[PDB]
Amino acid sequence: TAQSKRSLWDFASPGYTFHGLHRAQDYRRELDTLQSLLTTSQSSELQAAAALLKCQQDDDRLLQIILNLLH
Amino acid sequence: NITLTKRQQEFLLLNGWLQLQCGHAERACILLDALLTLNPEHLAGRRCRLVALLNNNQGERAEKEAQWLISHDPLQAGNWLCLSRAQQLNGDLDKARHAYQHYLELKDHNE
Repeated sequence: TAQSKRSLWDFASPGYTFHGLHRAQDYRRELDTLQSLLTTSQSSELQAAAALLKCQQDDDRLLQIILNLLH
Repeated sequence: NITLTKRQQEFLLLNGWLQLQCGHAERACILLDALLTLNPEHLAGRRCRLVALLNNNQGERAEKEAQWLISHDPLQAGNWLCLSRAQQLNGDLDKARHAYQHYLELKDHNE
């Protein structure tokens, strides 16, 4: 049922999102801190999460260069 | 030993939830698995991953997660809807109907 699926998505929703007066600075700060924190772990699952965060942190830096070239 | 601050827990939860909306079920599960490895009692993260498990096609895992949530709050209707959906994905239709009846008995019919 579509209604049950919507009720499921409503149940999964945390009901809020990123907040604060400087969520742009706070996101890059927590991202950089968390990726170095989880890298020190021995669990493969935590290492996978750290590697995923590092990838997007640097894949975006590649896209920023493209945007500058494209103005 | 690693301990997550509240902001770091929030970071993983919200990035996982937003990636799940972006159709990146893999990214969501990796992030939410990491959160729930370090904070196993993070209820909102458990709910988000359970629905993500239902979308990465991991029904047997989803059933155990729903049973985990039910034992923490047996009166929360949404836990029983999650159990019903995992069980019908796993082919146990008759059990999925009993779980759905529990969902109806507990849900807020005003929502």
